[PDB]
Parts: sequence; structure tokens; C-alpha cells
Amino acid sequence: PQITLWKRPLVTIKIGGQLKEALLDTGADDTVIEEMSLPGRWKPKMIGGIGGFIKVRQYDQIIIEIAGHKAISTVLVGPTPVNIIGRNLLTQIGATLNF
Amino acid sequence: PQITLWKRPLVTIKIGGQLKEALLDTGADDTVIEEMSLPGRWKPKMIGGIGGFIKVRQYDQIIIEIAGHKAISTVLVGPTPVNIIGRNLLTQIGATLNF
Ligand SMILES: CC(C)(C)NC(=O)[C@@H]1CN(Cc2cccnc2)CCN1C[C@@H](O)C[C@@H](Cc1ccccc1)C(=O)N[C@H]1c2ccccc2C[C@H]1O
Ligand SMILES: [Cl-]
Repeated sequence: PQITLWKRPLVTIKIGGQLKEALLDTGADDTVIEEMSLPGRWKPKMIGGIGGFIKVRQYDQIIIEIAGHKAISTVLVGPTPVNIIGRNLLTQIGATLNF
Repeated sequence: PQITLWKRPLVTIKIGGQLKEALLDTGADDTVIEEMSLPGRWKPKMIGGIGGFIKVRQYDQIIIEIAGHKAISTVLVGPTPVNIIGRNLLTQIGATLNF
């Protein structure tokens, strides 16, 4: 699709076998999902936003589907106020910002 | 142009007559610029991101140029880590997210 930006560019994702809504975020380097149970090994990380930092669980090689695109990438899980799809996955689905 | 997302989507902006670099951010509702001297009336506001909220100066009806595209909009100024161009201005220059 070509997504206009009058509202938040939200898409449906599947992660850990669960359907969720997430924000396509060109300003985010990484993909960060709200606190959930996810199976697998992980390692701690801290990531920085506009209001400071949060601690997350970094999961490598996680299967995730984004607006029907089947992907495999690193997914961070932590106390983000919104599910965020960042550049690591925007690149996998071939997204571009056009003007 | 059409900007891929292998790298941060950084562009040159002009604000207050001064050239700066900024991030085109579809995940940002608003536009927030690092602390700078900008003429004009303003009022305080809070904006929230990962990590919490920050207090900024809200300037209404500010002229700004984004990668050669002029626009007039609300611009926030405060202790943001990076200059961010949000949806309020992305929509004004006709930007879309495509995949
Ligand atoms: C990987 C991670 C997600 C942590 N990235 C960010 O938070 C980066 C941080 N940098 C900075 C950075 C910090 C440290 C290291 N490298 C980079 C600045 C830009 N953000 C990207 C933003 O797009 C993220 C969104 C998330 C969000 C959306 C809706 C509601 C809550 C949170 C964001 O912060 N948006 C907020 C926002 C932003 C600007 C203006 C107004 C508003 C309101 C709101 O839309
Ligand atoms: Cl859960």
C-alpha cells in the first residue's frame, strides 16, 4: 500500500502466534513490542527514546509477520507505550518514504 | 524522492533561517527540534515517547523547510535527543510510506 500520514500508520502483526497492532516507525532503529511472553533465549538491552531509556529483552531470529509479510529479525520486548516496527523490519518489507 | 530505510532517514531542514539535519519520523505525531533560539510566541506542552514525556515549547504557525519543501505548521522546541520531523509536517509535504 501507499499509506498517508493523517493518522498513525498502524498495521496488523503476528508475533508469538498473537495478532497485534503496530506502528510503522521510520524514526525507530529497532522493533519494540509491548510486554508479552515470548519463548526463547534473550539478552538484556537498554534503548533510548525521546523521554529516556527503557530496559528490553532482545530476541534474535524471531519470526514475525507484518501486514502479511513474513519476516525474521531481532525483536525487543519491553515497556513501550505502543508496538513499534522499526527500520530493521521496514527494510525487510521493502518500505520507502516518498514525497 | 523515495528514501529507503537502510540508514536513518535524515534530511536537511531550515528553521529560524538556520540549516539543521532532522529525522523523518512516521512514528512521531508532532515535530520537535532541539533547543534553539526561535522568535515568536510559544506555550508550554508535554509530549510523550519511549522512556516518558518531556516538556517543550509549542510554537504555532512556524515556517519550516524540509528537504526543499516549504511548510507552515506547529513546531515544538525542547530537550529532544535528535531533531524530529513528525506526521504533522510529513502530511504537509505530501509524504507517504510505501511497501
Ligand atoms: C527504538 C525506539 C523505539 C526506542 N526509538 C525511538 O524511540 C526513537 C528515538 N529517537 C531519539 C534517540 C534517542 C537515543 C538514541 N538514538 C535516538 C527519536 C525518535 N524515536 C522514534 C519515535 O518514532 C518513537 C515514537 C513512539 C511512540 C509513538 C506513539 C506514542 C508513544 C510512543 C515516539 O516517541 N513518538 C512520540 C513523539 C516524538 C516526537 C514528537 C512528538 C511525539 C509524540 C509521540 O508520537
Ligand atoms: Cl502475556
